[PDB]
Amino acid sequence: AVWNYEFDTWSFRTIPYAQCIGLVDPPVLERGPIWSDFQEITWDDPSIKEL
Amino acid sequence: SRGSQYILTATLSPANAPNQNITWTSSNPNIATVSGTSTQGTINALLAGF
Amino acid sequence: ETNAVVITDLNPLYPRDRDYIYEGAAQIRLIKQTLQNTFPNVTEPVDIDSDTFKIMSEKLKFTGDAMDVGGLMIKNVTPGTGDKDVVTKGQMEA
Amino acid sequence: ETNAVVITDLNPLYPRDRDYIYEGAAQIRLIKQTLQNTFPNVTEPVDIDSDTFKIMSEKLKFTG
Repeated sequence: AVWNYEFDTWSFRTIPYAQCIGLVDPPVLERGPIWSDFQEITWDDPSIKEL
Repeated sequence: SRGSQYILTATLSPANAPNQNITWTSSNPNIATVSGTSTQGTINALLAGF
Repeated sequence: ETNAVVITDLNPLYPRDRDYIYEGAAQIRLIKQTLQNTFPNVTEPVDIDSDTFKIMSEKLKFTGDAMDVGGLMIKNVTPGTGDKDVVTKGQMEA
Repeated sequence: ETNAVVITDLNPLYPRDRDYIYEGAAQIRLIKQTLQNTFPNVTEPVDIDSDTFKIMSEKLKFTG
């Protein structure tokens, strides 16, 4: 049940079975990658498509 | 391939080394040249030749 | 990746959909340098011509004889061809 | 530092491959916009006929 403390409104949503939660920086592939980093990656989405 | 230059990394055995420096060498540098530090950045000139 | 600098130099299918992604920058750079060197004089406005937009893509031929004779008007300025009136007056005057 | 702003004239060495990934579809859109603006009317511009410009290099000298 999410509440916005800037406009005082209530809303709900679903989460993927969270035992915990926190904030952290993402992996290098999502922390800002570089063209000359995908030296081993190819267009055959080797287990990575959501980019 | 032609023009493509892939970057190579050299991780020294010890986690750290003071006053360390690398001077990359390759026989007949006319085919390619590399230097600096652990980061190589190999450049390719021809389409064949090991 | 090709080592050419001009058009019609690399198969669009050369990436294979399997090549490594680190070559994309080299492909974009190649494309840009090709577009730059194939039209180095394009600096004025776009100046769209599209080859007359209608038919000149095939009719514009010059192999052993020219065609599409110009339909210019009179050349009272910059006297060139022998305009009929002028030559007639000159001949009748002598 | 943002180098993804170019029109009618591009630069091949500005991308500086060792750069963030935002450089990409942005440059592709730029190339497409430049190509469209330069010639926004294209069906089949085949007015070359196997490099006729070489023998027909008389376009710049309309005197002779």
